[PDB]
Amino acid sequence: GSDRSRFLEGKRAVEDKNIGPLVKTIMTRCIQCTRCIRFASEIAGVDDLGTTGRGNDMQVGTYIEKMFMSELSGNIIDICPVGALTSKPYAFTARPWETRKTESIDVMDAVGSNIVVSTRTGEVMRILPRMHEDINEEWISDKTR
Amino acid sequence: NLTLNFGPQHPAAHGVLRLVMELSGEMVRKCDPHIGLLHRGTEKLIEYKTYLQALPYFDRLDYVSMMCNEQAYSLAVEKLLNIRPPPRAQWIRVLFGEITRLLNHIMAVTTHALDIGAMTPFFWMFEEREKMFEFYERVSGARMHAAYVRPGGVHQDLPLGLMDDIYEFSKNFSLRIDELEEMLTNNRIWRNRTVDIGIVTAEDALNYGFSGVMLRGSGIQWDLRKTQPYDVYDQVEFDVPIGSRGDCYDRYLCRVEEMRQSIRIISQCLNKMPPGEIKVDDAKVSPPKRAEMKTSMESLIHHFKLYTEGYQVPPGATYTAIEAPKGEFGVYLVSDGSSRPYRCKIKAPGFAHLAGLDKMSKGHMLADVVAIIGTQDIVFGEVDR
Amino acid sequence: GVRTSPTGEKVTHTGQVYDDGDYRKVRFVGRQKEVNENFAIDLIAEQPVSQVGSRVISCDGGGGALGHPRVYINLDKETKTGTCGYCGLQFRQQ
Amino acid sequence: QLITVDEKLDITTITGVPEEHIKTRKARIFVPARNNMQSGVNNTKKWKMEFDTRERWENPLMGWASTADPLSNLVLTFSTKEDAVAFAEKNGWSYDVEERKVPKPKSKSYGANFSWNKRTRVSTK
Amino acid sequence: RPTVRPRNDVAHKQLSAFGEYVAEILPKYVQQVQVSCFNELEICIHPDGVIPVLTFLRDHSNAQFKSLADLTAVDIPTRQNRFEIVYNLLSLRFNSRIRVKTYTDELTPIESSVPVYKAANWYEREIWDMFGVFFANHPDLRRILTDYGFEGHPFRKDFPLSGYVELRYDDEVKRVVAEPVELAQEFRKFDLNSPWEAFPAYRQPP
Amino acid sequence: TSVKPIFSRDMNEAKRRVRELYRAWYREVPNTVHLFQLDISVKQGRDKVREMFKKNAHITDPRVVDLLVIKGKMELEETIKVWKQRTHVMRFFHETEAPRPKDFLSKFYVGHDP
Amino acid sequence: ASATRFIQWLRNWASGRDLQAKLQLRYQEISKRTQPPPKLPVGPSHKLSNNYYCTRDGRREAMPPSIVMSSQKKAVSPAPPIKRWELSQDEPYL
Amino acid sequence: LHHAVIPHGKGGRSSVSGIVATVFGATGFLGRYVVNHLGRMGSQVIVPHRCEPYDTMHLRPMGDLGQIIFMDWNGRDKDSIRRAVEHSSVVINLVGREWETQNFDFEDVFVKIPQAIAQVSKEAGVEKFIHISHLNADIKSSSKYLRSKAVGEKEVRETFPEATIIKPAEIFGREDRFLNYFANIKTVKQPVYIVDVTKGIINAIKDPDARGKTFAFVGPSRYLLFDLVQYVFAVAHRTTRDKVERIHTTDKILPHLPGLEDLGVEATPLELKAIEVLRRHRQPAKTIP
Amino acid sequence: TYKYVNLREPSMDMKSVTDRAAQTLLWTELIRGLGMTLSYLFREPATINYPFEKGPLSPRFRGEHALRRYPSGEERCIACKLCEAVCPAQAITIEAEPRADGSRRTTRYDIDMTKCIYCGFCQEACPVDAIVEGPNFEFSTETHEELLYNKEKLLNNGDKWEAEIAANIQADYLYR
Amino acid sequence: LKKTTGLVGLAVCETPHERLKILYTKILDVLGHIPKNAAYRKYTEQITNEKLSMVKAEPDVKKLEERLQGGQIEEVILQAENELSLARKMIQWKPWEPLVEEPPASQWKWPI
Ligand SMILES: CCCCCCCCCCCCCCCCCC(=O)OC[C@H](COP(=O)(O)OCCN)OC(=O)CCCCCCCCCCCCCCCCC
Ligand SMILES: NC(=O)C1=CN([C@@H]2O[C@H](COP(=O)(O)OP(=O)(O)OC[C@H]3O[C@@H](n4cnc5c(N)ncnc54)[C@H](OP(=O)(O)O)[C@@H]3O)[C@@H](O)[C@H]2O)C=CC1
Ligand code: SF4
Ligand code: SF4
Ligand code: SF4
Ligand code: SF4
Ligand SMILES: [K+]
Ligand SMILES: [Zn+2]
Repeated sequence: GSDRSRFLEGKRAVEDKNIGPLVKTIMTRCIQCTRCIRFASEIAGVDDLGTTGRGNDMQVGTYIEKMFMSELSGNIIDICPVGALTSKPYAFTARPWETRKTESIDVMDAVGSNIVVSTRTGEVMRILPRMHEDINEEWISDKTR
Repeated sequence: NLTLNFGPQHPAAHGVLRLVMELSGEMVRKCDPHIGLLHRGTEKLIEYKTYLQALPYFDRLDYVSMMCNEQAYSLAVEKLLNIRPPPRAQWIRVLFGEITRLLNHIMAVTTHALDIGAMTPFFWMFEEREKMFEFYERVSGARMHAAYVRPGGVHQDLPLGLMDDIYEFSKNFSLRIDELEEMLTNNRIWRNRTVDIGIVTAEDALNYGFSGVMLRGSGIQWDLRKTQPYDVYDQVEFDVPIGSRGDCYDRYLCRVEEMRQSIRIISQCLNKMPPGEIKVDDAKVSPPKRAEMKTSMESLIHHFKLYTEGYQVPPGATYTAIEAPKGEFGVYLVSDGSSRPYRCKIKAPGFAHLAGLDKMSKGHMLADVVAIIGTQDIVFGEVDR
Repeated sequence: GVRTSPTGEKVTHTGQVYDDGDYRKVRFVGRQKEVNENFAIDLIAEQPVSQVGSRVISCDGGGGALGHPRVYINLDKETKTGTCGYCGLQFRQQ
Repeated sequence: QLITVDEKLDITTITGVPEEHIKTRKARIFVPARNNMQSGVNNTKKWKMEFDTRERWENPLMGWASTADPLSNLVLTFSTKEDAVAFAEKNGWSYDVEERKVPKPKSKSYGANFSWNKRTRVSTK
Repeated sequence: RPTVRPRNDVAHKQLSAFGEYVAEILPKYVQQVQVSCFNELEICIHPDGVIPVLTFLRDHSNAQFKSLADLTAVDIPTRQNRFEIVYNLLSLRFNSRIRVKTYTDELTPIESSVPVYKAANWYEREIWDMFGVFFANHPDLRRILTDYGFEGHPFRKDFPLSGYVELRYDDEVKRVVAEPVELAQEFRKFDLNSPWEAFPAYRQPP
Repeated sequence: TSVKPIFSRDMNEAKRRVRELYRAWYREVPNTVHLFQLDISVKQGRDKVREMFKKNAHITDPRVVDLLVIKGKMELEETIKVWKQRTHVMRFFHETEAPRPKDFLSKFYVGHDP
Repeated sequence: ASATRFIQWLRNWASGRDLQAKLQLRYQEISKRTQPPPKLPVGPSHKLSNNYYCTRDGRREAMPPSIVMSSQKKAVSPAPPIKRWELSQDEPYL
Repeated sequence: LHHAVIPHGKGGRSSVSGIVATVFGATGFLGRYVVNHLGRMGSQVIVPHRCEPYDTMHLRPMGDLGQIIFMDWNGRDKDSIRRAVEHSSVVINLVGREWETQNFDFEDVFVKIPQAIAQVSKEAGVEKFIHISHLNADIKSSSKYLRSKAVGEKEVRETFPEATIIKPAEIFGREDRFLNYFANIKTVKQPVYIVDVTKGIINAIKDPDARGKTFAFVGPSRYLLFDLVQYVFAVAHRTTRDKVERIHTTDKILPHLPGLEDLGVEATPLELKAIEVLRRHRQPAKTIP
Repeated sequence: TYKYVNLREPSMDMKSVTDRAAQTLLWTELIRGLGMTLSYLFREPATINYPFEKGPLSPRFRGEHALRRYPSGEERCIACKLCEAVCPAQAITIEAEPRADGSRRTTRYDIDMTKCIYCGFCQEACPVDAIVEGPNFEFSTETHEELLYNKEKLLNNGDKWEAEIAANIQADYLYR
Repeated sequence: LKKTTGLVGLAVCETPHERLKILYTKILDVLGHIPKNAAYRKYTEQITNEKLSMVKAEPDVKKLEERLQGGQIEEVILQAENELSLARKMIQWKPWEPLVEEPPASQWKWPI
């Protein structure tokens, strides 16, 4: 992209939806890519996320006040390209450039999902999926996460 | 052959330089500099920094010529980035490059005189240095390690009223050089300590890798500001002083005359300073203005990324050199395509100059070695790196 | 919200204090524990909520380019106020 | 003139590395996993060599993370695993090599979203 | 265009022509010649050609590279010859610069260039010190920058940043003693590289 | 398998240089002890030289041996020229480092490292 | 500046220069330590149109080196011989 | 344990040894070696000092940042003793002069002060207590120094029963008042090296078997005072009434007591270290089997 | 263009030769050098009367660090860690978590002032003017530990120096 | 006859034309020992003959310096001496022969 702005108007602001204790939403950052909608419907098999409204006011969410509690729900954090959906437990604790990445395995079940353990200064910061086509692909369970 | 190696059977500490000399009576027969006493592994540390993070390391090399060291590094990065700084930044860099030359030659000449007894010009001229430290502090907030010259231009614009004060300082400075010359130039004791001392031929100087005054003292007509100009040096007029005897006295005269020519350049920089921005108007290299950063989405992203990852430099390698106050100062800088330099070899002019100390000191007495080390103008921040 | 513990040591705004059996408090013997007594959490709570007449308001923290990056705050919900993510000022719609 | 040396290359004795950090270390040779927070794949091109993590403890004064491992930050880059294996063997490190994971080709069809009789039909866009 | 460094086609063509000139004259040693987009000429040669190639460039009438600006090494662990030796020469007669590059490994000696440039003396000592490259027929090869008895070559990419030992004065033995390095705060490694390619013009085929 | 020799064309010629360096070090130790006023005996100094040599008894590459000899001669020069100070010479003896035990149980009690 | 006319004469004669006109201590000729606020200009890229970054992208114009030979007629010099310098007419000799 | 005192690291300057030691009398000959060894492995050391801060500057480089803490104390003031020990896990007493002063006699420094430290330490909860006495301590002794040591040894053992009491012979070392005492000038002496004593104290801190015990730190060999003194002058190429009594007191032999070898410390012969001590002043001495 | 610094021909006529003979024997240049030092004895010295007089500094001066607040008293820092990323010396250490009221705030903010190079990069990188280098330069200490600043020390510096820090930022922020 | 060359250690030449004629002819004699198809011979002869003609054509020294573009005439003489020295070394090196050895596959690949 370009290195400067020529937008001289005020910006849209969107209210924040609540969808459980795991995924925090700041939906003003959403870019309406519908990755989360497609993941919930196709991978998780839950049709509770969609778009409401039209045009510039189109909003991603549940319309009603509803939690998105699925054993795969945390994966929408990874696939959201922006900070619209983020890990609530991880909030504010670290920055990516300072974390050490340890490639490891999950022991919360017998699948053996491949993971990355992000550490910083000798402390575990979070757990991310590690791509393995023959096991977990690029997902993990919420318990693993 | 008495020996002075600073060890058992010789109780004395050495300091910044450990000179192992073997003397026959009064004459020096071998001079063996032992360095590394200020080696800090700067070149290795730079490999862990981003290009902006590594910039302050160059203030701390020739720590008498700080902004000139910044300029050499900035030119190398700009060359690899394929960008250029704007004209006002280039004129500011030439202005402070010549102020920095005054800072260095005052230090070089007056401490050289102090090391051999003339202790008074050091005090008169270090008041001038103190005033020039104020110009550094007013543009950057630091008296020495300004970190002011950066790839893309300079960090900040001159504060209002700074140019007027630089004019006032320059208007009187030549009379201070005259007072320095009244103490040294014609003094028979000064001439007896420097005339026909450390004579180097034009061919030996080239093959030994000398640069700067160490070349021009022996008559070689070379100055990178003329032959390989950079920034806006091809728009100011000045004369290159040239020696004839290639000894310590001619190099002292060259350095004094270069201070006068530096004032001559500074006079043109003040008059020809153009308007405009001070860093390249390319926010993928130079951070945006703070007011832009706080209103524009693009500006905030680029500020964020410039101050964390830094800008990527296209892969390549360059040897870039400038006419620093002490001679040719250059960097061989290797880019691997990322935001941290892969290798940064620093070419310090004093490194080759010191390696020629044994050659230059042949046939001289012990106290002449003080004058030879003085005439080479050695800072061990750059020699050891 | 300066508050001393049962051992007498002041608790910092980050909730730090040495517990009873911690030898590390020997460092304060004969000296003092630097504790800043202006708790930001208590100070921002003293600020009144601004009443505004639009669904969206912008905040830059005051002082123009001397504040924080300008952000736009949605005021559609009525259960709670809109809080600035930078400076913590609160806004409500009227 | 050249000589014939059929022995294996082994520079352990002329590198200056203490014995501790040669025989007791375990190098890991691998291609880094794509950070799953981003779609860019540019950090998955080259092979890396890192060593086994060792103890970090809290500095009593400030609580900073202290270390006694001189190799804790050492990470090397290689064009191929063969280059990395060669480097680890001449330096005398025991190493593990992990095969590169490359995403397999997918079959993508936009028209599949609107299938007449298959479950691939999406219910929202 | 104000923000873009201008090209210089005249210098690029001239340096290319001299690149062919050198390659035709010394085919026994020249392995590659290239000119960068910012007009720097590099001659990559077989290590046997150090003395012949440098002597030719110093003494030949159409070269006359009398000054050795710098001589350094670069450690590249992925290459089987990890060390790249770089000579940067300056010609005052023709106001030009040239870079000459060769390679070696931890055991192969390079011929000393002190006979061609006296400046190479300390530069080659520094390379030995920092990288462990041995220079044959050097009049005085020994460390120059590191502490006496220092083990290792700090500028190698696999030498750790803070080294292996650290010094302190020990009152029990009344002297400065060396001990294995322990850091109150470990250096914090940062993973800064972006996962998105920046320069398509430098892409390597898969 | 064709490589440029450093000094020695085969291990026989390399072993000769090793023995000559050993003799030079062996003769130097009494001088080093006296010149540096070391608190070790000449026997300790010589046993240290021997232990330093035996550490590399397993090498079979004549180029590696040559570098070990080149480094050893440099160390000997630094010692003879008194470029080293007494601190440098005594770093061979690790006098302020607590013995680190090497059996499994001792390592297990103290920490995690092998 | 405060020196008496006799002392001014004494030091003027001893140095051989009229020192008063070029004093090395600064008095009222210095700039104010409070200055009016600036308003700095903006570079050539501060445009609302005809300004696509791809037209002004220096880094993306850099190219790999041009290989003129790889191991895989008149003589030339690296550049034309350097022209001789001309002696200064400002002051050829000191 | 408490989370803050679990050992960490590789036992170096920046490591955490888990020891929080208060060392009384740390500004003397034995204290400097004790403090140095404690800070080598990363212990928190509290140094109560009576003297100028200037006289304690040689202890500052012995510990990483924050590891050496200095407090003022007065031997007669119990509160100042309490302040210095209430956070420690071990208290080490090395207080004592070799002469009497108008303000402090041997009873003050060898009975009253050790007992006051022991009483405050017991009340404050300190688990380990190490008290230095003398090998030749005896109430039947000619030397008032040694008579006071015997009484103070009794009171320490009764006030802090678990205290580890150490009884060294005369200690030789660079700053000693033994070999340096002779070089500046019937009896059998068995002197011990300063570093051995330092290791013994440190090992006693780490050994649970040492609690409640009394040790005798003696060198490997016994010498005749005349023969030893002759050795000193040969190596060096060459005072009070009580001091002379002590130097003429044959070193007791106490086989029942444990010694340095019990704490894993091999005693060092005087011949290996005599030059170290006496080189600054510029044939063995018959041993008694 | 060049000039010669020492390419002069000394006249060998009797008047010139006698001028150099009188110089050699009567020490004229040495006495002229005495005049210059005499003129300085009667010049006013350039010394200032520290600590009652201070050397001049500008608003940009880089001194002791401080953490700033908003006019309401809320901390400006939001634990973005841009300062920590750019620090050339790695002198800054930051930890953060959601505050009790949900704000993004630091629980640790240390500066090792003995690692710091006083480069000012942290105040350039900060997006909210939270970390600054203030005008204080008289904070030398008697112990090493006193120079390892934590967040409580840094906030106290801000409260202590805010009056001057705000005025200095007011003077220079239009150049940033 | 100039008083000085200006360069320390480089002495004036009283007979620069005769000195250069002897040097250039000596170079052309050494180059006769090199194979004809050697690029060093073909190029060095070409430039040597070009310089040798200029010495023959121009008898005035200062005008000759202008044609030679080699600085002072004593600098031109020094360069001819270096060329003669180089030519003798080239006969022993024989740099016209084929490349001694190809570099490993990725020796000159950057970035890696
Ligand atoms: C009618 C018949 C009459 C017959 C008698 C006639 C005699 C008068 C005519 C002759 C005059 C004699 C002069 C006597 C003074 C000594 C002169 C002298 O020796 O100067 C030469 C000396 C070295 O000079 P140089 O440049 O090195 O060259 C020669 C070396 N080959 O130069 C030097 O001395 C070196 C300088 C050393 C001094 C430096 C530090 C002090 C300088 C300032 C001091 C000012 C004088 C103070 C006066 C004190 C009064 C009490
Ligand atoms: N070294 C030996 O030969 C032997 C020593 N010991 C015992 O070992 C211990 C230390 O030995 P050493 O270190 O040689 O003794 P030192 O005299 O060398 O050091 C004694 C320490 O006690 C302190 N001290 C003395 N009197 C007082 C007092 N009245 N109030 C407070 N502090 C005081 C001194 O502090 P300041 O500097 O302030 O006076 C000093 O730090 C002593 O108890 C001694 O009896 C036992 C056997 C042999
Ligand atoms: S994945 Fe993120 S950006 Fe895309 S629609 Fe969902 S919330 Fe919005
Ligand atoms: S980090 Fe990314 S998602 Fe978050 S505000 Fe910046 S551009 Fe938007
Ligand atoms: S001034 Fe520079 S070195 Fe100091 S904390 Fe800020 S960024 Fe780091
Ligand atoms: S001080 Fe500024 S840059 Fe540093 S973490 Fe806080 S807000 Fe970010
Ligand atoms: K996300
Ligand atoms: Zn706000």
